[PDB]
Order: sequence, then structure tokens, then C-alpha cells
Amino acid sequence: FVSDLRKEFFDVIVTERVLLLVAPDVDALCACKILQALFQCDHVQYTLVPVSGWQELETLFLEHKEQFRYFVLINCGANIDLLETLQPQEEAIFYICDTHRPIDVVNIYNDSQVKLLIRQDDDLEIPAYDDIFNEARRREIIFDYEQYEYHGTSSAMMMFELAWIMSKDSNDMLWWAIVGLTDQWVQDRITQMKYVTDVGTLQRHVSRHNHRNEDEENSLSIDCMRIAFEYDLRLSLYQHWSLYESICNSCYTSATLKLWSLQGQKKLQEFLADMGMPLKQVKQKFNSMDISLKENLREMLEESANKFGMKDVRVQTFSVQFGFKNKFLASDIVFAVLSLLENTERDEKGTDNFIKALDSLSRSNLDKLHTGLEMGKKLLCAIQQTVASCICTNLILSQGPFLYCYLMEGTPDVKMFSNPISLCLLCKYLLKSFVCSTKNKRCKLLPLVLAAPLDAEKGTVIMVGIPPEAESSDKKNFFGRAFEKAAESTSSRTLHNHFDMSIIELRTEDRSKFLDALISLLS
Amino acid sequence: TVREWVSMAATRLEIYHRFKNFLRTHVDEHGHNVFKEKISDMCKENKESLPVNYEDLAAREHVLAYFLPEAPAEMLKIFDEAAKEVVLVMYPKYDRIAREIHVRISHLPLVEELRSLRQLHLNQLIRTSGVVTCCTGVLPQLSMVKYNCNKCNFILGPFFQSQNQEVRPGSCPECQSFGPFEINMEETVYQNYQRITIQESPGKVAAGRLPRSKDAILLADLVDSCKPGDEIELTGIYHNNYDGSLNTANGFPVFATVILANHITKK
Ligand SMILES: [Zn+2]
Repeated sequence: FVSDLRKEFFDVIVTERVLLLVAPDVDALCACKILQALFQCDHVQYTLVPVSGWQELETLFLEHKEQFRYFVLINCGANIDLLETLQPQEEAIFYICDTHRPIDVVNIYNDSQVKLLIRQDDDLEIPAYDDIFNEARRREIIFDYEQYEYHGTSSAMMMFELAWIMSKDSNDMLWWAIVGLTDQWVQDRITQMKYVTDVGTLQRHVSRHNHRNEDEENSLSIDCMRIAFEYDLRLSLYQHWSLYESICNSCYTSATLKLWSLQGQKKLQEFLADMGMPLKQVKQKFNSMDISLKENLREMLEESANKFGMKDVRVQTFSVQFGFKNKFLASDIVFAVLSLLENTERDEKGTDNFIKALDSLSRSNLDKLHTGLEMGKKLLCAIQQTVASCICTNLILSQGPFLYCYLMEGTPDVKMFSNPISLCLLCKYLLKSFVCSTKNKRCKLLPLVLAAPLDAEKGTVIMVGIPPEAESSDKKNFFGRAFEKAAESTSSRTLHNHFDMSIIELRTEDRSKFLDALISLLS
Repeated sequence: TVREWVSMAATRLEIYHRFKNFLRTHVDEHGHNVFKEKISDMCKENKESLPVNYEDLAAREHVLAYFLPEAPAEMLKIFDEAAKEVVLVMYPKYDRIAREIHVRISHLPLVEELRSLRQLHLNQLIRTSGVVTCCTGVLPQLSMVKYNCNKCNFILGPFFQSQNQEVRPGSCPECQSFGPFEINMEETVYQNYQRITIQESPGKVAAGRLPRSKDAILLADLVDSCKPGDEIELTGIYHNNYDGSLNTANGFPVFATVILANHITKK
């Protein structure tokens, strides 16, 4: 509810000792980078400590409850009553900048410690204070208000706005804001219209900073960051590996052409023949292809996609060129950072995984970025193979209104999906591919509930669920509430450590009763 | 001579139009257009070879089906040009993946043996069978050589080369420097070459007689389509080539014979 940021947020903590708590997500990392830049520019001491879940958040708050007074939380601790759990003092002030829209009502109506930085111009239906705090009507409002868990605006955009108000905004901060927005887009947490509006805003800012002029941008030396707007294709990492593998391992092209089936492969070959590109060049690395073939690639690809039932093959995004050879796109950075955050070979030193992910975002650690790109390629290949295996062998069963799929222990590359973000990406990709493949009209508008063997020793399986796919979805998810109610009804042993209530753990023994109770509840 | 008749410009144009119509309009037993699918499969896998069955060609054009076995060179050249035009119409961008579409003739009604080939079969499309015994490696051969002129630094036009003689240069526009003519390696066009050796089948050879053998020449897509010790059905142009060494050896003027392979099928 904080209305002003130049006077109520920054000036309060200029001459104090701040403690930053950042959740593990790319948008949070970008916001943290911008905040660190501002703090280092204004000579403000701070301590940055990684926070993963609710239990770790509480423990880390208990560790430093005396050494610090002012606390800043990014992309965490806004959908729950932080005051009750943490039990803070009067002196302590908590600044919260999180994207979760179902904000806790108690934190909303409080002026002691919870100064929410969340923008009040967003689509948020705040219930009446008197109705909640002053009785069945209160329960009705509670159920009508906390039904879904749709996300909100990007934290990096708020940080960039804060920097802009102070006139301390550079190209490096604008790039981090762009990366945060594109991270939100990639995870499919915001609607298309909101993405277009945010892209327009960031385009206005880019046009402001990159004030092109004759003989001013020509005498301007290379190695200065130059962000530009580009209406580019919908392929993943297509400038690093070959075009063929990029087409075969994306999500739009793989689902539209049904590449998991042989007829899909034949249609892909017909598509490539229609484009007019030799199979030799297409399978080579993008940086070694012929110049003539790369002249008007976008237009020809769009046309040949239009012929083959592919319409949304072009999206609006940004680029960056800081030197002779370096040139990236926002989605490439998102994939690299995401891969570095969630690694199984580097399961040791998870805090060091976070450290490497944070370091990769600076222009002086490009090697870590390249390793992240390679890891992202491997992850994309793994999820594509897993989706194909699940669809071909018919491991998805329409158990009532919601679909249920379970990954077997012997399934290859199953350790990769124990991580939350990888599991969510697999779930969305699998749902889209199955919707494209199946012919049942009713099944095309059903949700998916995927599982994975989180821990073999304790017999715990991780569970996730996503809203049913639609042409224009609201991205609203009710799976957390239903999961909680079904857990209470069955007296199950479930944990909600993750900041997203849609992801919970579950014992193997309690699986069947939990599933049946969920079927009954959703009926 | 059929060669003279098919060499006529009007006859050439008529044959070209008939072949184009045959390629564009040839329904199957169920009415499906066979050549559409054939060209789609050829361009889908980046090939430059289109097979044509002799039976349906005879069914739709008896005049051309009779002309072909007597003048197999010019008729096949016209077929290649028509096929290229049709493919370019169907796939406008195929000029990148290929530069010349070849036509392969299948199911030729006449079948002969290596022991019954005489001078009657010279310069005619024949179909034999046998077992391969030798296969040389793939070597590059001059297809279209671009001779230059030292007197003016201007380079003469392309000059086609055949497998029977050595091509000689033409005439420069005004500075007639016939002698000082050379070849550049960056504008000349080459093609693959492979000379297999086929012999009579072990079972079909007469007990009293001994196995015979004939040489065959493979070019362009045909190379590496056979391995020594394989039973094949070879269709090609029976060709006569002079060999003075055999003349001196036998003591009588004799000429060597080779087969310019056109279609090879492995059984
Ligand atoms: Zn000359």
C-alpha cells in the first residue's frame, strides 16, 4: 500500500543496516541485482542471504532478529501473515516486494511493520476492512477472495521504477528489468495482454535511453551496452545450437507439428523443404551457417509456418550487444540462469548454486552464462524426451475431471524434475503437447496433476498441478486450496514448504486416498 | 533416322510439351497424381533423381515410348529439362538444394544378356543383368570446362565434355589465341565418376561357355549405388569406344565397348 518510494522506502534505510532476503527465481535475482546496484551507489550496508522456503525463512529471521532492524523481502512472504509467524517487534520494519496477488488480509491492514511495496494500481480486489475485521458473510468473502493464486507484476520493474525516480538508472538495470519480464513470460505466469503492455512500457524506456542520433551513435564506441527492440521468432536458444534441434526441441513447434510421432517428423521435413533450406545447413551450428540463408530467415519461416498451421511464431522481445562478438536475447539469459539455479550434478552446495546463478547475471562472468546455456540445452532435450515417452506409451489417465500422471523411478532423467521449476515446466509442456495430440473435446479443457519421486528413502513424492489450458487463460490456479482440503480430509502427511501452495510433498502411502478425495472434492 | 527426326526443333518442343503434360496429369488406378507424390518425396529428402516407369509412359504416350529406346540421349535430355521445370514450378526454392534433376527409366520391356550384344545394339537403351566384380573409387571428372584466353584475359564459355573424346577449345571473339588456353579451378564444373565391372551370373552362365564381362560407367547420383559381389539389373546406353591397344594386341582393328549406366536396381 506504500504510495511513495523516494521518501517512505529509500530515505528510511539509507543510514541503516538492511538485510535482503531473495527467493530463488530469475525475477527475484534481477530485482536483487538492481537493488544491490542502488545500494552500492548510495553507500548503504546490507547483508544478502538466500532463502528457499518458509522454514528456512523463519530460521534465518531468528538468526538475525537482533543484529538488524529493517528487513526487505523480495518475491516471498506476502500471501501469508508474516507478523503472526515471525512475531516481530515495534522497531522492526518489513518491506515486501512480491508478485503473489492473493495478499494476506492481515498484512494489508497494518501500519506497524508491514509496508507493502506492491503497486495498488494492479487488478486486485481488496475486501472491505469492516467485513473482515470488526459472520458467515466473512467466510463467503474469504472464499471468494482467496480462491486462486494468480501472479502479478514483476519485481524487477518496480526496482527499475525506483531507480528511475532517483535518476540513478543505467542500461544494466533496464536489461535486468527486461530479463525479469521475459522470465515471467517464459514461465507463463502473466497473460499475453499484460505482457504486451509491459513490453510497450519497457520499449518506451529503451527508446528513452538509446537516444540514437547521427554521428553521436557512430562515434560512440563499441563495448557499450545497446539494448534494442526486436520482433523475433518463438524458438529457444536458436542462435546457439542448430536450427533443426531448436525446432525439434521447442514447445510451440514440437506441440503444433506433433513431433513426437513419425507423421510429425514427415510434416517437419515437408516444412523444411517448403522453406527452401538444405538439410545440411539446417543441422549445422547457427554461427556457421551460410550468410545468404540467414538474410530473411524470419519472414520465410513465418510464411512457411503460416502454410503449415503455425500462426504465433513471432513474439516481441529485446536484445543486447556489448562488444564485437557478444550478443544475446532475453529468453537465452532466462534459460541459462534457470539452469544454473536448478542443477542436479551440482546438488552439492546449493547455496553455491544460488551464488553462481547470481554471478552469471554480471557482464564479467560470461563463462558461467555459457555453461548455463549448455545446461539449458540439455534440460530442453530431457523434457522433450520425457514428454514424448509419456504421450507415446499412454501414461496419462483421465482420472475424473483432472488428469493424473506419475513418473516412474526407472524413467531416465527423473532426478532433474525433483526441482520445482523443472517440474512446472515439464507439466506445462506435457499438457500442451497432450492437448495438441488428443482428439477428445472434453479432455482438451482439463487440468493436469503431475508427480515425481522426490525422495526414495522417506517415500515422499512431489506433486504439482496447473490450471486447464485455454486460448486466453487467466492463469488462475485453485490447486493449492483443493490440495489442502483433501489433505485435511484424508489426514494426510503433506508439506507446503515452497512459497507456491500449488506444489506440495506427499507420502507414497497417502497417495491413493488423497487422489480419490481430490476427485470427490473437484466433482 | 529417329535421331534426325527428334533433333527437329518443332519435334523437340512437341515432345517437351507431351512430357510436361504427362508429368502434370497422370492419375493412378485410384486417380491419385503419382508424380506429385514422387516429386514431394524427392525434394523432401534432398535428392536429384526422379524415377519414371516405362509402362505408364507407354500407356499415356506410345510415340515417345517408341522414340526413347532408339534415341536415348536427346530424349532423356528433354525429359530432364521438363522434369526440372515441373519441380521448379512445384517447389520454387529447390534451385538451392539441386541444380539438375535426372530421370531414371524403370521396367524397360526389353531384356538382354551380356553374351548376346552385337553391333546392332550400338547407341541404344539396353537392359542387362549380372554380378558386380570391381568398383573403383569416386574420382572427379570435368563436366563443363571454362577455357580462358591469355591474349585478352577473357574466359570462353562452357564446353561440354563426353566420355568418348577430349574436348578442344573454340574461337575467341577477335584475338585468336587458340594456343594459350588454360583451365581455372574456381569456375569449372565437375561431376562424380565411378567405373564398375559387371559379369555374367554364376547360375545363368552356360556350362560349356565361360563368364563374360562388360564395363559400366556411373556418374552423378549413381555413384556408390553398388558394391562388389552384388546382383544388379543395369539399364543404360550401349556405347562404342575406340581402343588402339586392343587393335595392336589382336593384330586387327577392334573397338572397346562400355555401357553408360542410367538406372541400377539391386535384386
Ligand atoms: Zn582472347
